[PDB]
Amino acid sequence: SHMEGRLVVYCSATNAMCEAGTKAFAEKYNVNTSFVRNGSGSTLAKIDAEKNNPRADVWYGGTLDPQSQAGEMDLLQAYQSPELANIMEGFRDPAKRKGNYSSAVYMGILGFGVNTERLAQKGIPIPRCWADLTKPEYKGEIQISDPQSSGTAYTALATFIQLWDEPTAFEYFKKLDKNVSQYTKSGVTPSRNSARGEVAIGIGFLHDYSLEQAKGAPLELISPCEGTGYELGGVSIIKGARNLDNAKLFVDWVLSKEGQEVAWKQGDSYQILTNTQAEQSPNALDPKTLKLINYDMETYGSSDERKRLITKWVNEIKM
Ligand SMILES: O=P(O)(O)OC[C@H]1O[C@H](O)[C@H](O)[C@@H](O)[C@@H]1O
Repeated sequence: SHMEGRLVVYCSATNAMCEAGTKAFAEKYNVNTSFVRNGSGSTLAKIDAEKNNPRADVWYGGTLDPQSQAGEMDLLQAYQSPELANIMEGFRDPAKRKGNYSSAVYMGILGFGVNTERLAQKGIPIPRCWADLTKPEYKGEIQISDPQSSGTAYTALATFIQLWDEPTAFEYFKKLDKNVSQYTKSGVTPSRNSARGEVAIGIGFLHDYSLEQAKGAPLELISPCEGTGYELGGVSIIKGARNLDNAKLFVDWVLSKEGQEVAWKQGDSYQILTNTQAEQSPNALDPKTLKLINYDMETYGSSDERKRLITKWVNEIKM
C-alpha cells in the first residue's frame, strides 16, 4: 500500500533511458514514479502551457537549451544539489540563468550515422564532412529533426553557426533541405530509420547510432571533418512542482555516480557522464579525441536567440 510519495517526470531522453532511470529511482526510494517522453522543444511548450497548474515535477534529459530558455522564462525553480561538487568543472551551472534552475547530467556528441549497406548497394560514397551532405548523391537519403520540437535539431543549427557563422549556416541548411527526405519531430528518429535502411544518413547524437550499431544495424558513426558540437542533457525542477522533495531527491540522484551509470548500464544510452566519479560507458565517445567547438550554452539557451533562430529556420528553410 503506502509508498514515499509521488514523482511525475517529463522526460526528453530516449524511452529506454527514461524507463531505466525512473525505475531505478523508484525502486531505491520507494517513490511512485511516472514519466512521459517528449521532444525537448515539445516539452518546453507543454510546461509553458501548464504553468498555472503544473502537471509534472521534474524535466529529465533532452538538450539543455530548451531548459535554459525555461529557466529564463520563470518556468523552473532553482535547486543547487550537493551533488554538484562532483560534476565536472565547466558543467556545474551551464545555463543562461545561473543558480541551477537546470543542471547537466550528460554530454552527447552531434554527428551523423551512415548505413553503409544502403550506400554500398546504391553505389554512393560514404560522406565524412557536413558539407558532403549537400551533394547530389545524397538527395532523399537524409533524415534530420525539426528544431520547433526537437532539442537535437536546435543543437545542430547552433553548431553550424558556431562552426561557421549565421549566414553560412542558413545557406548550408537551404542546400541540405533539398536532400532531406523527412523532418522528424524528435531527435532520435533519424537513427531508427537510417538503422533500418529507409534512408542512408541520419543526423543526430552519435550515442543513439552506437546503440543501433550494437543491435546489429550496418551503421557507421561519423564525427564530421569540419568539427562538431554537443548537447548537455539537462535536469530541471518545474516551478510549482507538487512533489517538491522527491523532485530534489531525483535531481540529487541523477547528478550522482549511481544515477548516471544507470543510463548506459540499464538504459542502453551511451552519453558521456558529467559526474567525475562515474564509470564511463566503454561505448561512449571520448570528447578529447574529437574536433569539438566550445558550445555557448548561455547564448543559444537564451530565449531571444531560441525564438529568433527557430523562427528564421521555419521561415527560410522549412517554409
Ligand atoms: O531531440 P529531442 O527529441 O529533443 O531529444 C534529445 C535527446 O534525444 C536522443 O535520443 C538522445 O539519446 C539524448 O541524448 C538527447 O538528449
